[PDB]
Amino acid sequence: AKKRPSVVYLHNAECTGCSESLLRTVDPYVDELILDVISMDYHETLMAGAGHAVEEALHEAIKGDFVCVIEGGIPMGDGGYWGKVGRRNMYDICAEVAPKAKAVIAIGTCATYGGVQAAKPNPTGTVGVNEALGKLGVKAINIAGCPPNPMNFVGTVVHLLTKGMPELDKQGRPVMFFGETVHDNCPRLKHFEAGEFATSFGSPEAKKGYCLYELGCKGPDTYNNCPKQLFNQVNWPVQAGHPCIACSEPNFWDLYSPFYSA
Amino acid sequence: NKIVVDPITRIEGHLRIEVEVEGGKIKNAWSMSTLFRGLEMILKGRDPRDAQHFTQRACGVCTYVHALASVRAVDNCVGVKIPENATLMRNLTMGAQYMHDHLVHFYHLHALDWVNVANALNADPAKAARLANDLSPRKTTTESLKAVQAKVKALVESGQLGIFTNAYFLGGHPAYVLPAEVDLIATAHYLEALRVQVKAARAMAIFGAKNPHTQFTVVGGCTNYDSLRPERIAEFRKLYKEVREFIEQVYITDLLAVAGFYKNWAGIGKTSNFLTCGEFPTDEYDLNSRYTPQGVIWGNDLSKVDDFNPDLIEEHVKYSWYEGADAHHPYKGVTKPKWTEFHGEDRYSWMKAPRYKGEAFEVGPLASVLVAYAKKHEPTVKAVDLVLKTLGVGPEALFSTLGRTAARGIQCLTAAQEVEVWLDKLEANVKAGKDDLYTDWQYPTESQGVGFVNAPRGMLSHWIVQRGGKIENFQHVVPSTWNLGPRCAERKLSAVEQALIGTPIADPKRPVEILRTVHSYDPCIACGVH
Ligand code: SF4
Ligand code: SF4
Ligand code: F3S
Ligand code: NI
Repeated sequence: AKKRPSVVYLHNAECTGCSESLLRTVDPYVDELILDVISMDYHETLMAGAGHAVEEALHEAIKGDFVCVIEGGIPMGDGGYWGKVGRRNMYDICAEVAPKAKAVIAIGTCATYGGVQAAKPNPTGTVGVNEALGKLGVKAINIAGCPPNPMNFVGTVVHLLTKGMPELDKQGRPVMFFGETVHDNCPRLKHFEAGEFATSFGSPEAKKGYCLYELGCKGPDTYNNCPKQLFNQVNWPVQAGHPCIACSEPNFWDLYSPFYSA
Repeated sequence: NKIVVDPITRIEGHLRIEVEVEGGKIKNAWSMSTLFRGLEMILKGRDPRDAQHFTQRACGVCTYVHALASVRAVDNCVGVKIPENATLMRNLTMGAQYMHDHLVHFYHLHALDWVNVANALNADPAKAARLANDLSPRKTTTESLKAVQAKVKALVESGQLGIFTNAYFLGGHPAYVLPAEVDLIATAHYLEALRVQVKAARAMAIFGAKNPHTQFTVVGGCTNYDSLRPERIAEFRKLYKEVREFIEQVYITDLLAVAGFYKNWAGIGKTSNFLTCGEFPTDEYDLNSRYTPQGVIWGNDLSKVDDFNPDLIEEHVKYSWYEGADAHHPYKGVTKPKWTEFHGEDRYSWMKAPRYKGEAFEVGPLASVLVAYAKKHEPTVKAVDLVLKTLGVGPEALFSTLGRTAARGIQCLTAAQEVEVWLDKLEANVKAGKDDLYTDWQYPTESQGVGFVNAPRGMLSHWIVQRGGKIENFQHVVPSTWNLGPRCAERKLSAVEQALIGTPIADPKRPVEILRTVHSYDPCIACGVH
């Protein structure tokens, strides 16, 4: 035992968008990271053992100084029996672990706000991380977006063990990344202000880069950094002439939809 | 006499597999899909234009694919004819999903059931290293492997093995049978393929908007106009190429080497009944217009092969946590959960049980590479013909967990190749001065729609019944729902269930075999259960 900071990665009612998106870090590569940087003490997608052997792992793991990473949001449901691992409910595994970490960090709009599963009627009645582990004194830092963009995560944890508890916004999101809206930093701004919009995807305007307000774009009411860091170091939704759907706002699914209007 | 191994670690989703043993052999397997969200429920009464977004969130390992079957399903209830340019983008992108998905599934999710990271610390660099070049038309310098070794040496020196912590090959396991040299070769790649995987995704971002979870498709299909610049049609190819070299000079070789030292596995994995819808359509209303042939294979007879008919496919419950026991074909399916606690009312899984005709059927690449094979698709054979040889087996050896596993390298080949044509084709018309993406459409008073995607794990199909531009029913059956997932009313076991049976296990306390068969089927429970 020693080396780098123990990290416990928990997978609740997720879809693995957030874990996959993580493997996409650059600068801090996943190898550098998972090796010379952090110490992924528990992570069900990459663990070499299975079942029992890993349960033992977590157990020992959550004994030290560790950072919890919770992907997903919890089915508190009509019991909370919608998600079970090792035969135990996802709430329970969470009530156990979260509370013991120097710091917890909820990844993706599911962990954070409640995600896809939590959309009407929310049959599983799933809710966000620190809206469930709150009563247990958990105050997680939200790395929003469906999924969040490597650096927002990585940069966030780096910030932890380096400087400290990052300044956060109203929705518990690091201001150092979710400060500005999407619109604020979008290129088709020009057209927004000038009044030049596309009225259809297959149209001269659309093809020449007209703003998407019309088509449904939600950059206006969405705080993210996409326009400026951008995905896979090569693109973004709008750059691909597709409306922004507010994938990092507390209730996009049911709020900012229909996603092809307003 | 049951062994239980919940969770199934290196997969996607929450899978619990319970096995019963009778003197070294599995005697009863159970596939217990353990979490539920219920998107089909969430979807009720929304604009079918939205759908493609929700469902895409079925999962993220197999990103985009649920987008596709969704664009495609409305396009179908609307009856749009998307600019073949759009057809090009969409199949272009799917192609990378294959490249990425599979690259990262052998190494990063399947390897460790074979490789003995530990073992490697022995291995003579100069030795393993000299082995390399013999196996790959790529010069692997002693320095390389020699590094890898120290990089892992420093994994013991740290006190923390993190990922490897309670590893099944720790202190050697009888079932790990690899020359320390080979492990040092495997591992060295494992670690590289962690780098490539970025690129395989960087390129998919190009058309795709961002990786993971895609944003560039629409009913009327595609919106990414910018990706048409040659300036950008170049940037893809260059990635495309390098990801292809890796896959060819490296993923393909290793599957082969390892598959070598594990030839006994070619005799285990009991499956019959395969089917596919085909993928990479050239005309969107013809399954027969697809690059990879659509076909059905009953039992193991690679000589029949009849047509895929989506009329006789109805999910089941009975041993699923949903009300009642009666079955329904998608277009008329229901989704209201039960939950009886575990084996309650005999129910064990959140996944419905999609029975084909009446029979279980195993979808995915095996089924794919069998269907192709049984139908001249040249590149497919040329591919197996060599495997089957390098190995030195026959067709029936393909029917095993070694088959199932092997086939997946080939599928990723009989796709990595093709991608070459589509990009070109696209770059042609662009040069022409044809940039048609998107077609104008309108909602019929009411209509039905169905879109078939042959996802990296198989036959995906979304199915919409819309009334006035609002969803009246948008149910979906996903690959893993076929492969993993309960028994039917006719209690017929499932692809994997049967695959587990008879599997010998050398050490219950560390059952690598349970995992070698379950991982060969690339289980994706988030999809499966949706
Ligand atoms: S936040 Fe989005 S990408 Fe992340 S697990 Fe949830 S649905 Fe998937
Ligand atoms: S495309 Fe969207 S985010 Fe960009 S300027 Fe227009 S409305 Fe704002
Ligand atoms: S859709 Fe989400 S990924 Fe960024 S461009 Fe808009 S906040
Ligand atoms: Ni998936």
